[PDB]
Amino acid sequence: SAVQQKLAALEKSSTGRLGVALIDTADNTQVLYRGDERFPMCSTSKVMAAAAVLKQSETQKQLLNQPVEIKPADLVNYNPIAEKHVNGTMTLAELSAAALQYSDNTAMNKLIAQLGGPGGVTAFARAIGDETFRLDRTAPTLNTAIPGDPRDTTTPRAMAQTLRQLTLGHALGETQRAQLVTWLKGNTTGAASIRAGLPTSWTVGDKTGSGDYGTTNDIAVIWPQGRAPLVLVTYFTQPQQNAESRRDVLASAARIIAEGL
Ligand SMILES: *C(=O)[C@@H](NC(=O)/C(=N\OC(C)(C)C(=O)O)c1csc(N)n1)[C@@H]1N=C(C(=O)O)C(=C)CS1
Repeated sequence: SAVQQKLAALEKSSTGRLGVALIDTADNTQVLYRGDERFPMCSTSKVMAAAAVLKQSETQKQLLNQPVEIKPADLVNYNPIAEKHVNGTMTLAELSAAALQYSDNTAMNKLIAQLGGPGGVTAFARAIGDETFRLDRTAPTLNTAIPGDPRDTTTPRAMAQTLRQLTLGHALGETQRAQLVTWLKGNTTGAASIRAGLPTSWTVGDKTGSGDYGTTNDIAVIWPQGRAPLVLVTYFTQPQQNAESRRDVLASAARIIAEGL
């Protein structure tokens, strides 16, 4: 397709490896670029952990209101919210919001721990039919993004399908699904990524990620005007370990999609 050709041109010009999956829910068509290759998720994996905790809350009724102690040993590399509550508590709802909306890595580790470790996050993915996602490490090391390493990876196609099931489909109960969508719409870290390639009148929920190798990721549910919602995954990684982040490349991928489909 013409969109695939433009994504290939974008990838070649940008000097990296680009993975894109678009689902258009108006007609369930899919546009993929390297859609079945594995990419490091980086912090985009926080969506799966938050969703798995919401799933737990369907049977543990007010689990989201439970206080969780934040201890010094919990702090990692980037903890903009949790660092204000060390030797205190945050609820699981507060940890989920911090993880999703600020990409707080300590908050993510509390979610992972609440699920029984990275294997528990992966088990949730399997339970909703995602056979591709794998979470193998906690924060911060899940973001190393070393080429050739299959840990903490998924494919664009699998992640787009899962994000659709979580936000638009039936993987979560109605209250939980609404809560996930509210959290994603409130993300603070995505203004330069997929959102920057879309008209400002469209509504977006997204979760970013970044890591070594200039890895720059974003996954989004988009509610345009005038048409049904879209699900878009954009993953990008580069050959040099200390390559600079390219959020603008993701914005350009989103613009190609939003103009071409
Ligand atoms: C999610 O992807 C998280 N990423 C990281 O913790 C790591 N790096 O983030 C960047 C911004 C690239 C950094 O230079 O520190 C990381 C862990 S281990 C390793 N070798 N790199 C958080 N989420 C993002 C995001 O893109 O949403 C951030 C900007 C903060 S960290």
